[PDB]
Amino acid sequence: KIDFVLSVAGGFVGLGNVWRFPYLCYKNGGGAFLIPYFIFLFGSGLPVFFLEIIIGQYTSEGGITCWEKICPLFSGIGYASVVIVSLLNVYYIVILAWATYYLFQSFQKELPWAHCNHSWNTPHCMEDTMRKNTNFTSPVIEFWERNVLSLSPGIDHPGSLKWDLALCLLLVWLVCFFCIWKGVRSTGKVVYFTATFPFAMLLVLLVRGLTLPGAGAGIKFYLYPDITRLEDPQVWIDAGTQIFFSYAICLGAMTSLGSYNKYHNNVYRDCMLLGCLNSGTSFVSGFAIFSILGFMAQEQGVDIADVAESGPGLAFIAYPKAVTMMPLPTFWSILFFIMLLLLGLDSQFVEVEGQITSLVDLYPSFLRKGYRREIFIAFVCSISYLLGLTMVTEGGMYVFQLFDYYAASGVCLLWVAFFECFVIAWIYGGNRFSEDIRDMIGFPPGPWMKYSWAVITPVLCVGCFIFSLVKYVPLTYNKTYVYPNWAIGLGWSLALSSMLCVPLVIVIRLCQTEGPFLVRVKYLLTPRE
Amino acid sequence: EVQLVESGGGLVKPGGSLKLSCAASGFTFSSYAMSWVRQSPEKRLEWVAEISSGGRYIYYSDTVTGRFTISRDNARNILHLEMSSLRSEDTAMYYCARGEVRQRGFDYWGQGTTLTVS
Amino acid sequence: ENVLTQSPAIMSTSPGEKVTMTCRASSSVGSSYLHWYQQKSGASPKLWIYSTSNLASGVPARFSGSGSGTSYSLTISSVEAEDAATYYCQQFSGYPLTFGSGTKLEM
Ligand SMILES: NCCCS(=O)(=O)O
Ligand SMILES: [Cl-]
Repeated sequence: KIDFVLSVAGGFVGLGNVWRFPYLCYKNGGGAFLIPYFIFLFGSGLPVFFLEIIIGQYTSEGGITCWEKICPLFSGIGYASVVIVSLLNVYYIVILAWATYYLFQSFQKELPWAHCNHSWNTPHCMEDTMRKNTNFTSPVIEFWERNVLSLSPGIDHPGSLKWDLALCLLLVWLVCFFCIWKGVRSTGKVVYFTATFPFAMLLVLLVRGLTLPGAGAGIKFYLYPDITRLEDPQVWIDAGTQIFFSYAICLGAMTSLGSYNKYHNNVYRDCMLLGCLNSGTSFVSGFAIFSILGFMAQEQGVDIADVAESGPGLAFIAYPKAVTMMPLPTFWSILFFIMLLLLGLDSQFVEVEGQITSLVDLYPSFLRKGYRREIFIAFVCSISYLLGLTMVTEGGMYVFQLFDYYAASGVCLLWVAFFECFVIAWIYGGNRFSEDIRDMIGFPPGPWMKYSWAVITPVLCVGCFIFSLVKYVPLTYNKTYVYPNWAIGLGWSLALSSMLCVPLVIVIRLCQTEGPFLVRVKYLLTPRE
Repeated sequence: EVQLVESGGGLVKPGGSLKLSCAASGFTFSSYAMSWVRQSPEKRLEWVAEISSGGRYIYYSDTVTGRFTISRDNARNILHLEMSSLRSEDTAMYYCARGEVRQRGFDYWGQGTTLTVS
Repeated sequence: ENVLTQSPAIMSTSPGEKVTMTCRASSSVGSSYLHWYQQKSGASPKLWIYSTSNLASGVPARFSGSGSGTSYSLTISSVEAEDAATYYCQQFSGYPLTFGSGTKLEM
């Protein structure tokens, strides 16, 4: 029991909670995000997460194979998940590159983001403590934008390719290569440290944040909604796809996570515990972030919505600020970023392993030939690093933001989750699936899961998509910038490169299989034993 | 969920064949797994066979693995147990028992019907 | 087959006394997958206890159960004349399903 609970606590939290959720919540205006978020956590989210584990357990096979047994026509969902994981793994590691750079820069007697005597700083600087007495900029924000990020005036201006962050990406990819090649993962007594350190750090940071002199305004911003004005189309896709990204459902790795488990287990209770713990830790760390932002606003005299960047940088603006104000700042900075790198790697390893297993299962005859595995992992890492280089240029932030919005989140997750629930509920049959679940776990899904698959998840995933297209607004990075049309075309190119895998495989199989049209449709709709 | 009623008990020669029926009422018979449980003259219960709610999954006790075939009629709300070759040890009183939730046991039992061979 | 056996094959009893019965299995089974049934003489069995401690809808509160792993039990806080019946422990963790030998309260 104890070891299982510890594994449950440690294995499923990740950067989706500590980094992604805060900046989406801040970008959509605080508390207005929590309403559509909890409307997607139940009636979708948790019922889809259970369905994902059950599919993997039921097939005893990866993402590519299970849909062959459930519904051959929709086998393309496996390739959709695999390509989503690929586009994710390309960009997800750049966060660890930034974290590693912060870790290296933390090795100083005085943190570089504490004061702006340093060379990279604009003359418009004002030390945060003196700013309360214009264009004044805080040292942390411009450190992030000019030393770490070296942000160029747009995606149209890639500029130079930063050697330091390229070294960081190479370092992290080398770690991943050697770990997955050797099969290294935290399983030993080191688990008691690895799985608990993130929660220790988050509790310490929450204590630091709430004790700040400006926490109350931050929490009031964080929890008081704007129900009458915030309901644009963006917030609804952001909220739903935050659940689906955080749970890593449509990525297909959870099919592997379930297939590895013993079948004779109460998968229902385990899935409800995991999904509630993940959503709870996200919601709890929200307090630390937004209390720190309330302190930043109180200490500078600007509205909370304006204190920090609304893009990916929110965590790397907020936590450095908090760690600047604790005894021996360097110690806690080092601890924070080591914790962040551990929390990131424990996810990166799982995603890479899932991708490698899926791709070798898609072509075992060549990939399974002994050293073929070791060579193939190196190939995948090399290609991923060569793509990641683009997000390391002076214009790299804009490409990273474009990936983070279109490539592995947004409307494509809603596409894949709609088709999963539609297939199982209406094509395969909720009745058949309930009988299968009775066989596996001993009791049927019940009404909440049954109707969540039949009606609620289809309805939500169609409504958010149609609403997005009916009231369409483009991407912006930090709210003053605008992406050019070619960048928005590239974003849709990624999203569609994920989404189209369903129609393409449907038509391919309808054409590749002999017989009359309806005969082929029946042959490919019917399950396999 | 209220009622279950077995039928078809009686006497049949050893090595013969016989088929039992178990009617159901008061619940959606097409959505609950059903089981047959056998009580010997020594009052000892034994399990016979299970059919899942949809009839796709079927399990048999080893002692009848090849002798008995279980089936159901969802439209008629009737459960069937067919015996192809009765051994002398098959005489008992047969109960059909509703068993959808394995974590919740056999919630309901029919009146039961005796079966004998000589 | 995971054979189940109950130790006290038959028990004499009088009103008001405390009474308990034991179930043991050839192989350990999860707590959730073990149940107890009551059969009155000349009548069909009825579910009495499920998931090893949960009480059925018609059972007096004086019944109770506990156990884990390979051995399980139920106990009566204080018997009454209406409790005279045979009780079977039954595992539900894996086929073939098996019922215990059954134990009867004779008075
Ligand atoms: N991509 C699914 C895993 C990312 S995370 O679990 O939020 O850290
Ligand atoms: Cl979340």
